Amino acid sequence: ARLQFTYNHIQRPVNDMLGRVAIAWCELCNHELTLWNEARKLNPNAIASV
Amino acid sequence: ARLQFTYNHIQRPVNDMLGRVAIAWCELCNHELTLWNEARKLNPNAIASV
Ligand SMILES: *[C@@H]1O[C@H](CO)[C@@H](O[C@@H]2O[C@H](CO)[C@@H](O)[C@H](O)[C@H]2NC(C)=O)[C@H](O)[C@H]1NC(C)=O
Ligand SMILES: *[C@@H]1O[C@H](CO)[C@@H](O[C@@H]2O[C@H](CO)[C@@H](O)[C@H](O)[C@H]2NC(C)=O)[C@H](O)[C@H]1NC(C)=O
Repeated sequence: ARLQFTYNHIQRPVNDMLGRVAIAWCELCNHELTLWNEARKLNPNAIASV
Repeated sequence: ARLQFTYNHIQRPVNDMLGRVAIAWCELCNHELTLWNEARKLNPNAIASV
């Protein structure tokens, strides 16, 4: 709990590694939400039921 | 083949593990089938061709 962010040489690789993961999830969400929000415009009964 | 489902303490963790995998696949299929079925309603020639 004390030793976590105190080592720049350990944390620098991690910020880049996890930062890329966070960005990947954002790109998937924007892609999926766009398709889902267009489908609900056409058939809200099916999308709501699912 | 004789031992498989005989040890409850081994099988209980497995049912809880694989049950989640099966549920995850069901959720993906319902999501994908719904989008695919709406696209098919709009352009059957493209969806059938692929
Ligand atoms: C990352 O988190 C650490 C805490 O783990 C932050 O470091 C503290 O910063 C304050 C303000 O200068 C100091 O008073 C503390 O002594 C620091 N704590 C330790 C354990 O070093 C740090 O500011 C954060 N980094 C960024 C860029 O936000
Ligand atoms: C899970 O599979 C096992 C078989 O591996 C089932 O256990 C058998 O149950 C019948 C009915 O009580 C017994 O006659 C057998 O002797 C049992 N076999 C063994 C090797 O123990 C079990 O019934 C299945 N689980 C469920 C929910 O029914």
